Amino acid sequence: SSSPVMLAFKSFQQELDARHDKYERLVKLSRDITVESKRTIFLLHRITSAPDMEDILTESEIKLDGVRQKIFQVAQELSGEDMHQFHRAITTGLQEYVEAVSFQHFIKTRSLISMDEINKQLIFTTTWRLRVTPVDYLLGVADLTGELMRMCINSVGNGDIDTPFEVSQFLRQVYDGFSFIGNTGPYEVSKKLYTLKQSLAKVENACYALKVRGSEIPKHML
Amino acid sequence: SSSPVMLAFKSFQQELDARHDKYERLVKLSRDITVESKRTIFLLHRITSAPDMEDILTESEIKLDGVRQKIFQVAQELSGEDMHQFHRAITTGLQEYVEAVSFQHFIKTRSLISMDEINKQLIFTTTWRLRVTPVDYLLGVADLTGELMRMCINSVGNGDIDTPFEVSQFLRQVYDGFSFIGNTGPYEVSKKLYTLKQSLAKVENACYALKVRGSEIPKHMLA
Amino acid sequence: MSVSEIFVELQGFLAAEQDIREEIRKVVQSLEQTAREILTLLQGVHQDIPKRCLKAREHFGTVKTHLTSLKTKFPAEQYYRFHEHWRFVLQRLVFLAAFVVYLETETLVTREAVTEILGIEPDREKGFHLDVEDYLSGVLILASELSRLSVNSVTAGDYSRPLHISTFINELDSGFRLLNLKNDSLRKRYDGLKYDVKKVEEVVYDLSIRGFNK
Amino acid sequence: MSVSEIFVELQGFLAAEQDIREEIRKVVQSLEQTAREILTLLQGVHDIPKRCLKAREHFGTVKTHLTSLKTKFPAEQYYRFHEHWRFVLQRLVFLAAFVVYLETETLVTREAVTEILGIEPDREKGFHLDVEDYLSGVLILASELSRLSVNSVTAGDYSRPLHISTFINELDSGFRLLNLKNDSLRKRYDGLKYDVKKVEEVVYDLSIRGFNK
Amino acid sequence: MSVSEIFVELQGFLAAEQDIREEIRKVVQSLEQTAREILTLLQGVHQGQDIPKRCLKAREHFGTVKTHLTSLKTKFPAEQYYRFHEHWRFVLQRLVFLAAFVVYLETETLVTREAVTEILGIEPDREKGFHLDVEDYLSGVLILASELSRLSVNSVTAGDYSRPLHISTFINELDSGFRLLNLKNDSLRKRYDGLKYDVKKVEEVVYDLSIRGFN
Amino acid sequence: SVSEIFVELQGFLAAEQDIREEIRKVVQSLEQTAREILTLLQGVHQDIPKRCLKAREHFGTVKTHLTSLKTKFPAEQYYRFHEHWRFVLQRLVFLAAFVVYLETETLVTREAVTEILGIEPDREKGFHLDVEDYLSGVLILASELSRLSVNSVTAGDYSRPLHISTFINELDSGFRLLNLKNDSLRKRYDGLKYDVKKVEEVVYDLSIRGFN
Amino acid sequence: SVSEIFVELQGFLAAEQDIREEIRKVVQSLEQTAREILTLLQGVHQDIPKRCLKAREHFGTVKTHLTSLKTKFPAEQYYRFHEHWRFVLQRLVFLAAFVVYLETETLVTREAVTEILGIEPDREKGFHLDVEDYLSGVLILASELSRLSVNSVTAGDYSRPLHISTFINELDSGFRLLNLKNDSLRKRYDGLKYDVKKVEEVVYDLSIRGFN
Amino acid sequence: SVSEIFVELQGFLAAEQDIREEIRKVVQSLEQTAREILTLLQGVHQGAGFQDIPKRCLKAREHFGTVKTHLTSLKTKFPAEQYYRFHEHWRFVLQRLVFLAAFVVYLETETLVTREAVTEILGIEPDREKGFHLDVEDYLSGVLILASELSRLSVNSVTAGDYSRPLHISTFINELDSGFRLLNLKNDSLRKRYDGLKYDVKKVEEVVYDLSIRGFN
Repeated sequence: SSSPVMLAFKSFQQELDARHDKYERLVKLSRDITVESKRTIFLLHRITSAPDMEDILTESEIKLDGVRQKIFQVAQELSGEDMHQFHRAITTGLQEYVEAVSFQHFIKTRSLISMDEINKQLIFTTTWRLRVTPVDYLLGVADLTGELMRMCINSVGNGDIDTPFEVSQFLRQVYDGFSFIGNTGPYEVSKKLYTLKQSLAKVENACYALKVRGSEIPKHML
Repeated sequence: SSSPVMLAFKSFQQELDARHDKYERLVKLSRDITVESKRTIFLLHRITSAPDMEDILTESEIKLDGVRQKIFQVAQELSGEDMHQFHRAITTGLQEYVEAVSFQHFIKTRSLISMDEINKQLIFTTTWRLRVTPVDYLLGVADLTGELMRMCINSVGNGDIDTPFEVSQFLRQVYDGFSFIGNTGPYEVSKKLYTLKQSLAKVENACYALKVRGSEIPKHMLA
Repeated sequence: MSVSEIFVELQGFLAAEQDIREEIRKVVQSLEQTAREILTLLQGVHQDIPKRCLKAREHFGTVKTHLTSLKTKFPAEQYYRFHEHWRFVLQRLVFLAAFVVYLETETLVTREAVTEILGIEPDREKGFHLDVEDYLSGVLILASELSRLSVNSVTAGDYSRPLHISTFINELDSGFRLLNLKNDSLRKRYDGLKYDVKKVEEVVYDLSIRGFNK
Repeated sequence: MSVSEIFVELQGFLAAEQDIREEIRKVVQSLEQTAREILTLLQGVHDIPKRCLKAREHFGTVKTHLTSLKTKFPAEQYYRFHEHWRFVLQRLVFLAAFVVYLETETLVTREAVTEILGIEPDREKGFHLDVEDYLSGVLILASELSRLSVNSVTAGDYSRPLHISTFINELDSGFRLLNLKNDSLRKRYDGLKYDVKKVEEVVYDLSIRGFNK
Repeated sequence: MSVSEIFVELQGFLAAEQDIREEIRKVVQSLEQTAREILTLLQGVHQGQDIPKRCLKAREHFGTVKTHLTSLKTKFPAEQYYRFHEHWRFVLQRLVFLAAFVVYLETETLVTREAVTEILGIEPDREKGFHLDVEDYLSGVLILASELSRLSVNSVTAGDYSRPLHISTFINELDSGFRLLNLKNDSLRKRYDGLKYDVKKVEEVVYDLSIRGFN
Repeated sequence: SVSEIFVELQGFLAAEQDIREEIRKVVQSLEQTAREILTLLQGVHQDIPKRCLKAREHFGTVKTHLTSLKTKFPAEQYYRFHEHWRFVLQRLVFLAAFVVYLETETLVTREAVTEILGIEPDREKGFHLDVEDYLSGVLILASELSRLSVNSVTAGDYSRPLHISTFINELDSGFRLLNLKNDSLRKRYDGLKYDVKKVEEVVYDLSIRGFN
Repeated sequence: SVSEIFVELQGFLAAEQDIREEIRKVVQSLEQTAREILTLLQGVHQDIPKRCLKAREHFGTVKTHLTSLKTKFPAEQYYRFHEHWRFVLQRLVFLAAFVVYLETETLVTREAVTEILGIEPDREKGFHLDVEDYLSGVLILASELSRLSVNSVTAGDYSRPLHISTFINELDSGFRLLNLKNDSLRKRYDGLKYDVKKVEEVVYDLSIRGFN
Repeated sequence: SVSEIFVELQGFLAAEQDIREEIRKVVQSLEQTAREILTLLQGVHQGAGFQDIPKRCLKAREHFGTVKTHLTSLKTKFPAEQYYRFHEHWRFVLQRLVFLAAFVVYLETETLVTREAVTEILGIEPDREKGFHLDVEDYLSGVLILASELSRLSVNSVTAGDYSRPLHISTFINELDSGFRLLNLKNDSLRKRYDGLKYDVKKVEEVVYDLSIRGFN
């Protein structure tokens, strides 16, 4: 009852309880990170070559700072803990963040932000730090492709005849990358591969339509 | 950029964002309710008819108060809202609570706490209320049966020879009830009926073993 | 208590809810009948607009009485217990109303306007409400109908229609882009709006290139 | 960078991790070989001190093998690769615990298990024993011991079942103190009640045939 | 014809078959009601209890079923009585089970498919109302088997060390009978894979009794 | 008795399995013939009347294979073995309808389809054509005719596309008349809108270029 | 050419489907015979030697059905059509082993099993007995022998149970000597522990009551 | 005796595990070489600038030489009968290599490569010799994969100004569709995969249409 075995299992119960509490805390942090990252994405989708592209962009950078602050807390919550141990609790959140910053970066620079470039921003001092796993990164970029096809079709809609082709190129590259990796990668990633093919097709088909229409000199008027 | 249409969709953005925020808040509340209810269940499983049964029981009642407090917050979060609209966000939590208080009640009284008896405790003033739905109640009681089979086998282990039969009886009743509903009930209830059969079988088999052992004339001894 | 007592009450509640579901299903089947009839009337350019709009609004009366009939089939404050069982039809109706209102005025119907057309209470008045999400869905359906309409218009020589539809639908797009959506039915349907907008934009291009700079 | 630079780098990390998995798999296969050998030794009843001795001898093979494993992966990336040895690690915790029970008739401490296996306690930076893996090993023990109480009574060793009874009833009380997530550990815990039940039954049979004493 | 005429005609036919569909739904519903009445009744047997009376009451309810079915005997065309099989299946299999269970509690014998149909008001293979699919019958019989293993255990619990013996004999006869058959239906073969567990269970009860001198 | 009646049951089960055997064979030959007809008509994607005539004569071996199927089971147990020929039956409806369209640009009646296939109308006795099966074959027809429209324009025939548009719209509105409960069927209907839109866009493509 | 080589392919595919047909028939007859043998041996739960002899003579029609299967396909493509007889093969191993146990209370060797079955050993040429299939049949044997133990005690034979215990333990330790790759196989092995425990408990049940 | 039976069995299982591991290493190598040949053709779709199709095909055939030696090394290694054993593992690297090879032959000659020609390219034994073989199922799967790649290429080639290729691709893919129409397909994965070919056909026909209504033979 106060026996040695019972003492052991009490320290076990306290230890576990502590770990599960930390896990739950991280899960709430991760949900919040996910929601705010997706909101950032929705915002960025508001850009339309129109003037406010700058303001929008700036505002997104504000939101992302906020998200990073959440991430900061996660880093604190994890100090003195083994990295991947609590990973299942935050992976989704991280992935969403990856989708967000990368989307933003593509909007600004037409390039793919690297894993290390993303981590660079996840260092905080007063000094804590968090690193996105290559797999978090991979999944997040996969989703990024869907947001990009969304942007391509959107632009076609509002008269843009440049953007679509830029996206088609970037997406052809990313697809070739995932095909390079192939089955030397985690199951999750291969799951992505199909939806990835879907997106690529939609964009190449958009650009094809543009090429066909725009190459036409009509000889019959109305 | 501020035509009638853009203004409309601005207010839409507001209403939506607001109710997604409320949904998320409720989801955290519900996760917390679930975890604390489950912990209460684990605690109650510590009872062994030994002396401390009272202390344990009291402590569980303390935890449940805490759980109800978070339920209280849920009630507040829902006032001025249509009941079932946010239900998907809290159902699990409620179910777990149902599983908990009912388990506790069975430990104290050997009876099944009714839905209304449950809702009675979910009224808070200084006024807000929350009512568990017939299906929250049903699912929670279904889970309750699993916790009860756990209790039955546990007691047998402790050389308890009364409890097992009480549980076998209560479970035969609850099973007959679910069989009385059946197809006239939600899919999620029918999903449970299988695991329910599993539990009943394990308890009836426990009680069968007890009856057979306890009713033998060992015509051969070892000391 | 009594376990048998409890489960008898519950089998009760459940049998009751099942009855409510079947009543609501009868009324809803009637409403789908009417909605299909209305849509048939409104097409159309697929053209005395005021006339067909008129007949349609006449059928909307059948709709009114039917929805007032529905109100009596279930507990008023348990709307969302049974929401899913008319959500689809309600959206189709929002769509039809919006479509009538468009063909006439070339404007987007307001929610309160749609409620008044259907025989329903605004959000401020206790009663049968129109969920914001069901509204939005109806509007998306409209947008789809309208891209189709722009194409068939150009086929019928009505070369002015596509440009009006263009302004309207581009406006809608800007609106929806303001929303933050969960991953639900509404987001799924919204995802098609961009394609509707694209189709219309294409038609407009074809026209401008073929001697129509307006 | 460019898309290709990043993606080739990624093919890199992944190829590497795959290599680590293969190496860890070789070492682990060796460890399963050894663990099965040990169990075989401890299961002649399926004389005790001698067999405990031989077993502890094999545990040396175990020690060198786990030190070998430490060198196959990044020390601080334990939980990147945890899943790939946790099963074997649990089987080993179980074996150790079993040896110490047959000797001392008590429950092996965690730190004790670590030092038997050639592993660092939680305070010392290095290859640790996850509390959950330790617990799983203990549950395995309990199962082995209910079986053992039955086979003991078969072999005329009527005293064994009562010692096992005290031990396993205390284990049960211990575990009941834990609050478990719905995971592997809870699933296995859910068998403990059945092991306890079996032993209780044996004890009853004995007392009712005059034993007792 | 014009597309439109073809389709209004089709609307006619679909309306008709929907009247049939709704009729069947109402009837299946009624039969599910009568079923779980006969059940709530028959499952108060594991806790010894009363039998011959329960069987009588049960046969009354089977009378209810018999009229409910004999009312549709003429209503619809034949060919249609095999149509919505995947709906009245469950109810039918369960009623076959219940009936076989009553006949067992009465005589400790397996009721013939013919006898079952006659009890439920179902038409034999040639008359044209409703029919008892062979496979449906067999499913009800397997359900019987499971109920009987459960009853073996529970009856021992209640001091009846006689019944388990008979039940064991019976369930073994079932197992052999089934081994005669080659079962191509998927669901039915999966369900037969449970019969082996019923057999083992009952044999174990008979063993537990035999070894403590009760046989 | 237990063993007695399980032996009896064995008899019945063997019987049923043999019926399923026969039916399987017939349906196999029928799927073959259907593939051949399908090939003939598919060739339309350039003398059509000859193609349609050759199809119609293959439907002879169809008629015979069906009078043969009718003797592999007791007629009244139709819906019992329905699922074994469902697919083929639907494809056949499709093919028949396809032929009729290529001949007359109209929609074949369900009864006309039975007469082509060599089965009995609803009012008669024996082998019937499910309303569902008919409508399915029709939807397949539609998705095939949108394709035909496109290839037609590729072939220089700027007339068909318009007829196909009108026609598929008449189909769509007919379907709007119906309340669809069958799940697979409603599912297939959800695909008709893509065909409609396709043919309509083809026609637009012709109009803004000055063909009409 | 495209059509040339597609016609060629058609030829090959028809060939394969015929091979699968033949194999299916043979495996059908074989499953029947296996059910009959299984019935003979089952009726055990007492003239066991007569039973075992009768089984052994049914294995004659087995040997012939297998020499027949050997001629429905080219031997080297064994693992190509493996899946079609897997089940039957395993059951047969089981039955053979069962007989041998009833005769000698020992475990038949894989090679002996091929002998009773009329197939060729690994070293020979033709039809072989997969190591996996053998082990599967053995596990089925075990779960059947735990049942035999129970019914044996019901029958007054208090000797078998002990032999069966020792034996199934020898099986368990043999298995633990193995690294199991095959997934279905490892899965089935996870079921052996329940048989072990069962027989051990039977023996305990006898000991506390004074039998040894 | 039971112990003896089992140590013997441990021997046999060790052997077949050596086979299993060999095959795993080889399949891995072949996935590498595939990865690369796929990398040689990434950009045929963007087809801007030079685009050395013929060069790409040459290098591709070099890599196929790599595959040929890697496979011809195992030609004798294990017993026959065993070369049909772990099918569900080498199956997809095999299908993908059939696809790639068929694709190279198409870019070269606009013709479908025969199953015989493919096997010879990959270093695979014909139906009778001992070694690894090319299932007609597998071949056909590679050919369907080819079809999809070719519809994608039709679209992308139009995007890049090549209004000629789409025509040929359409003819070809129609020949494939008819050929398949000859067959009765029992294999379920293969049948499901054939259900995509209809999509490919419609896509390509639509491209040929989009061109035709704006003036191209």
